[PDB]
Amino acid sequence: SFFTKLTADELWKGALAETGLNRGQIIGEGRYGFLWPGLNVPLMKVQTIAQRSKEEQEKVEADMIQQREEWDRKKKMKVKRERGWSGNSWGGISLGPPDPGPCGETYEDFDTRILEVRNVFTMTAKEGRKKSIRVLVAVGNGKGAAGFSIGKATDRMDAFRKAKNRAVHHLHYIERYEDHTIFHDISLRFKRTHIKMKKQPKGYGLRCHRAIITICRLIGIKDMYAKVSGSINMLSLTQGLFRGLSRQETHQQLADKKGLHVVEIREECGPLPIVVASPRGPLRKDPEPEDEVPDVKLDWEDVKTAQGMKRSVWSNLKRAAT
Amino acid sequence: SRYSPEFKDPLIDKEYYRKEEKYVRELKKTQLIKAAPAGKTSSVFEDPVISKFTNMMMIGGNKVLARSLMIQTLEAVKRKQFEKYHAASAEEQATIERNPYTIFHQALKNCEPMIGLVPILKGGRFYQVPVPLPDRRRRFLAMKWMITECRDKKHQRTLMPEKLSHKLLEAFHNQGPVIKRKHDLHKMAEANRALAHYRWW
Amino acid sequence: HYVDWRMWRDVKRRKMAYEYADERLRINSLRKNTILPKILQDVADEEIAALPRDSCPVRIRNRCVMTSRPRGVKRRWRLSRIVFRHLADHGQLSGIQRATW
Amino acid sequence: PLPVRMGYPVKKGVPMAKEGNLELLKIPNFLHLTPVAIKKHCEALKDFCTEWPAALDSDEKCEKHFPIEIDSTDYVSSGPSVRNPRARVVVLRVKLSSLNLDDHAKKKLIKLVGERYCKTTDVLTIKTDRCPLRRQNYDYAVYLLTVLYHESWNTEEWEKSK
Amino acid sequence: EDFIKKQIEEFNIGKRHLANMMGEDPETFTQEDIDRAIAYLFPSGLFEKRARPVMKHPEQIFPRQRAIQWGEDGRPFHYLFYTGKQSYYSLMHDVYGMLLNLEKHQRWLIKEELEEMLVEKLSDLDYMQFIRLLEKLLTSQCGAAEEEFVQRFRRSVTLESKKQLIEPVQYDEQGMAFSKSEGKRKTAKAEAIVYKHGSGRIKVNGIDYQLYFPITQDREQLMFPFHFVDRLGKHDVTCTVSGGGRSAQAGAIRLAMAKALCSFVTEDEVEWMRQAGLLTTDPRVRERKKPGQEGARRKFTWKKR
Amino acid sequence: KNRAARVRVSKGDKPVTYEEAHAPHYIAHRKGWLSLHTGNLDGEDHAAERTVEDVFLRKFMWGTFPGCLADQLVLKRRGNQLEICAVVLRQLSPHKYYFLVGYSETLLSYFYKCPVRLHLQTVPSKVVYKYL
RNA sequence: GGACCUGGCGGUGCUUCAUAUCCCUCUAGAGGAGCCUGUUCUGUAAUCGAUAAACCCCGAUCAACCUCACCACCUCUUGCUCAGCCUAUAUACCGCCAUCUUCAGCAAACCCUGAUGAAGGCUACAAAGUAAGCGCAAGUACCCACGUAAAGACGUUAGGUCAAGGUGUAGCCCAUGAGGUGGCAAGAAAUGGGCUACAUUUUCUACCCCAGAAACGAUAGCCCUUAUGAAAUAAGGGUCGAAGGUGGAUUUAG
Ligand SMILES: [Mg+2]
Ligand SMILES: [Mg+2]
Ligand SMILES: [Mg+2]
Ligand SMILES: [Mg+2]
Ligand SMILES: [Mg+2]
Ligand SMILES: [Mg+2]
Ligand SMILES: [Mg+2]
Repeated sequence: SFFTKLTADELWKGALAETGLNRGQIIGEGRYGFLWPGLNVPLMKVQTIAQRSKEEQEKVEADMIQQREEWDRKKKMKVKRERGWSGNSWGGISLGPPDPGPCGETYEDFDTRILEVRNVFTMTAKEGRKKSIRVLVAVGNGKGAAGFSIGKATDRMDAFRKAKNRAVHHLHYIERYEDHTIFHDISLRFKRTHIKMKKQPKGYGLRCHRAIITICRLIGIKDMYAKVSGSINMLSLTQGLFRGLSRQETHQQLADKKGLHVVEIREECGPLPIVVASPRGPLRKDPEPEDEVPDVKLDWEDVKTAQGMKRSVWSNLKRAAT
Repeated sequence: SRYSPEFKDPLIDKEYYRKEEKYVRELKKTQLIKAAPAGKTSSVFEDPVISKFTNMMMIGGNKVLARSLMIQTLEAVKRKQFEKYHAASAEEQATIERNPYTIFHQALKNCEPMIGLVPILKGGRFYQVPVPLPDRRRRFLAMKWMITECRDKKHQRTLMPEKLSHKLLEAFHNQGPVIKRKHDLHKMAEANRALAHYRWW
Repeated sequence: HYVDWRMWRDVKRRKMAYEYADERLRINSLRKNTILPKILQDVADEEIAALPRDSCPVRIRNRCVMTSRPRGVKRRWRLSRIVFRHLADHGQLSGIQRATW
Repeated sequence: PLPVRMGYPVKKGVPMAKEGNLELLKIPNFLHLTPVAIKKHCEALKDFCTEWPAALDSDEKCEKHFPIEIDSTDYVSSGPSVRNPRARVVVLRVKLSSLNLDDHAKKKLIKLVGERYCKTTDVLTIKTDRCPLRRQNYDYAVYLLTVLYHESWNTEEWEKSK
Repeated sequence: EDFIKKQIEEFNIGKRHLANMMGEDPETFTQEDIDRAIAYLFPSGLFEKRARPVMKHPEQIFPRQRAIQWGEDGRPFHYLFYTGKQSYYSLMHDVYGMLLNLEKHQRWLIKEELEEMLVEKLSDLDYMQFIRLLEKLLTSQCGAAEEEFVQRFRRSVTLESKKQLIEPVQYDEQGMAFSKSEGKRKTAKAEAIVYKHGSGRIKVNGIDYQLYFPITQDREQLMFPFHFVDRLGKHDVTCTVSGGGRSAQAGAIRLAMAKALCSFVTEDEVEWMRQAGLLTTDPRVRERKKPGQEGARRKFTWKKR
Repeated sequence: KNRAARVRVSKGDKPVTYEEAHAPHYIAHRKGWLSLHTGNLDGEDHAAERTVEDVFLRKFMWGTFPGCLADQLVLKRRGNQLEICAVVLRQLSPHKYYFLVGYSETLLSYFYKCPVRLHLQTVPSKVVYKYL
């Protein structure tokens, strides 16, 4: 019947079952070919109750069908999701720059790349298991400034957006040799992750953990080696890395501490002593006491490498640029 | 109830209004007050105990009948007393009280049990522990027991008011089923002397 | 274009009743007496029996107009206690308000 | 022109504004029939209105002059049809003392007419519910009354067996 | 603020229009009249009076806020801004200062009202503290200014319902003082006519009370108020009764009788009567039956099993 | 959990109108009746007939005016009249609306033998009461 | 495997409370009898659904035919419908409910503590929380501000319902569609909830509360009318005149 029918929204709801269509048709459109002065025909005036020919109506129908098909095609169109580490993982994939502040204060210089996405569950009283998303996000702009965050929420997008904002608010500065490197070799134990980073020359690339690479890129660090030992909790790794980058002396700082001149002597260049950082003020006339055979509790792996005793097949592998 | 907590209960006895007290009066004046319920009356003749008894008797909320029955019992008692006294036998003023109300009161007094048994579980078994009853409870027991005796059914075709009257008479000089029951209860209590330490109050 | 087959059947029955009602009434009148002969009465009864079923007024069942359901149907509105309720709640029946009481 | 705000206020807000409320629409409204307007209308309609004579208040004078009281109603429902049966009915309340032409017929009329005729106030009250139209019903009632009166006046032979 | 101002003007205009429309011609006319007009010509008829159609001066309608606590170039106006809930804090400080001054020298608000006064949202504990402070101040023994300040918060109540309203005395046909009064009880209305003087009996609907009431309890009830007074047999009464059953009717009559007596009995006696509870309409009436239950409160059986 | 007309709190996003945002228990209290006719008074006749008509009319209106009804209609009757108050969006051209309206009036009139004269209420957006 | 976090549970400790609720206490009931009507199990060629609290005079504000879906027999095929289906999925759903609820919480959006772990965020002489929004409350109805209605969010239970209506998906489409005639329900039993008693506070008659008699109970049928209706389920009258002679463990309501 007619009274047994009902509104569309309800029907749609019924169809969907997400609780455990009228674009194409124009207000004058008909199955039968007809032409009314108000709609379908020109606005009022031709002014007569005309009807379409069979052929014309058929043509119209065909056109409509074509339009529908086109729409369907449009709907069913894959957009190219950039491949972050692994296709089907929220790895190095980029979110856009973090949304602007309350007063204004835009962050168009900054870029946001994800580091992990975990579906964290919690058993609550009446609700049962609550599927929350937890996301580790980093922020950086090049130029040495960067930070990170652990936004968590019931939705993914929400989590991302919180996280980006958090990152924007919590930034470290990371001093760099030139644009391209760490000032020196770092050895930091964070909780149970050990990270051994080595300073390298230009054209070495970033040969470190994928996350570590991404973070470096974000920072502005362009080329260096890093070994990640112990556990590999992502959060621990990230935080530890950040700490390491914060706590490395500049050459200027060193100079200040010691007097003296921080003079680098390259093998690439000649014997020529290049002075990097001299002290802003006085100069200590007593030279450093070169107490020979210096006690530095040094790593075994490095020693092995130097010697050639260890030869793992997964070490010097040809990889894609960074 | 449809009276608010603002509303307080009405003190009815009119000898109270025939003279801290002043303060109380003032307070009352300041406050609102409940209406006087039906049975509790201004009259000189009203006896509260008797009213209570009548209420107890009442079944199916048909009060008038109950009242009538109560009246009849009293009448019967009076008649009995007169028989004992006036024409038949000697005019023994001392041994025969004629006031039925007084007799009733005496009976009630007699019927009061100064100990009662509470059931208390311990280990996994039920013990009948003796307890000192408050006066109100005792009073209730008195009347209720009497009423149940009257009801019995072993007395059969006999009407109520007569039977009740008889019971009252029996009570008056320490006889009858109610008194026996009371005595039995007492005996039981005595038997469970030792279980007074099971009680925690 | 009625709600279901039952509804249609009911409608048909109603129509039949409307068609043959007067005659039925007459026959009942003829029957229901102590006045006048027995043979005549018998004949009348026979005639009534012969007359087709569904023209019978008692086979007319009440349903809701909207949903074809036989029970919970208020005869004031001719709709079911579900449909009626639905109507009421949105506020599409004048007068009908919830009994706060 | 009025800035009327019609609706229940939101927890920390205002009653809903004038320019898009269903509630206002729902209200049956008296924007027409402003007192002045009403007065004007009345003035306009002082024609159509022949004032009634000095037959006086208290209903005594009227009774003396006009006996009989017919009084039929008529209901004004909504919707496309106007056919309401209840409207057709008519009663005819007439005072028996005001009839003033009966001696023995007073004794007979009452006998004839059972549940009608109140004794506290001598009022015959025939009610006509038979025919469909109102006017015809009224006519019937009138006729009924007249015939009844005639019957009362014209005594029969069998009467004597009292 | 601009918007509000605009609305004010618009409101005024609307009012003027309304005035023009209605028979009351002047542009100056009261709020009550306006309300009446609105009722007449937008008759909602809804039970919620807030949901009814209204138009007023929008300074009554809108809930105002403390707009702009800092000017241009930051710098908040009031010195206790960074506390938050600043006004309350300021008030507290002032109170403290006053107390100190006093020391050197030698009913209450409700939370909602306080909030309204201030503008800021205020918790219960804070309110309590404030009250305590006020109390302390009061205790102190103060000058006039302090008293005035205190009064700003403290608001009166009006105490009602203590006396019984004494009816007239009236004389009809002959010189006889006769008091009319009326009582209801349990769907049973009464109307008693007590005559002062005229010693004897009570007529209920013409019939004498002895015949109208066969039962002793009802008789007692009828007697009651007179007995209480002490003026037992000194008044004749005619009493129209209607509705309900026996006992209820009797109760109603008693109530009415009491009321009548109030008319010409000493005020102290009236007070006593009131205290004793025979001048108050008992609002105990048969409870509505519910559609889940067998009776008004008794429910159908195995709810637990 | 009774859940008849009352629209459900999912988030703070759902824009809801005043009639739509009020539960059935408010009908006399904070709301009004949409339809208005004598039938449901007592004693009085022809309620059932009216109800069906009312049901039809709203549906018809919805069909005619697609995405051009902001809120539910108000049906009124005065003897032999059938007035309608539709709150419409300012979406389509006025000419089209005009064309529609007359047609509706004629068609409805011919159906029910009752002079209809509906009056529209142009409002640019749905008048939000709550963001539920 | 270790150590946490959140929950759930503990015949888990302390403290404080349930004012018809947990006990003692009250009052009237059920369980014993006959019926009335539901369920189960049985019977039948013959529905379906609900089926611990939260089913069991429940969907039904009603099954003689109808209703109706069920079963037997006999027909119909563009068929009331631009078909139809009370066919399968309530574990696809909307809609409309139950439930804890006789309760006060649930929340977006921020911020902080956890070396930035799952998480947590209480101290007014205040130690880090702030909050729109929904709920309680407040307003409303009814005989008031009391009471009772109504209201009661998020979730719980894949709780109830495809047979109220609508519909996703999957099927039947000379049949799981449609129409006709007849029929189908009766208890060896078990159990739930009613009614009525078992008598003297009673039974009958008057009167509707001062009376006079008596020393019950009222089905089951049996016949006979009456009402209804095409057709007998109800109502009355005669007749008969069961069991029962205050109910066990237990449990229901106020
Ligand atoms: Mg892949
Ligand atoms: Mg509920
Ligand atoms: Mg079928
Ligand atoms: Mg409720
Ligand atoms: Mg509330
Ligand atoms: Mg299930
Ligand atoms: Mg199921």
